[PDB]
Amino acid sequence: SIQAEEWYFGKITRRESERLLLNAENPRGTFLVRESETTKGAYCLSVSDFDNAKGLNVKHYKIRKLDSGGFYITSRTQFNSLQQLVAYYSKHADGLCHRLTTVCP
Repeated sequence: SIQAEEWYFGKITRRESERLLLNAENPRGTFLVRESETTKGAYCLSVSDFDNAKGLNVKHYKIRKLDSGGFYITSRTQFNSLQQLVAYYSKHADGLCHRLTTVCP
């Protein structure tokens, strides 16, 4: 289950995810998965980033789940579970601001 996952924060708002991710101790790629605020059945992958320009900041990526079974951010790259999606993005930055690194405290 998705609920079993420590990086799954469930029903928390976008603002709350930012409050948690904007901690100065967080390195790039600190992340969490939560429900989308407004898209029924969809999730959001919230990720911390850092650059000298913007400093510490947060990006949010919508994760879709098909009834047909797949989880994905881009339809071209789907996974059989949210867990597999997270494992993939921990190795590939692809189009994300950074590869996933550590679960948000």
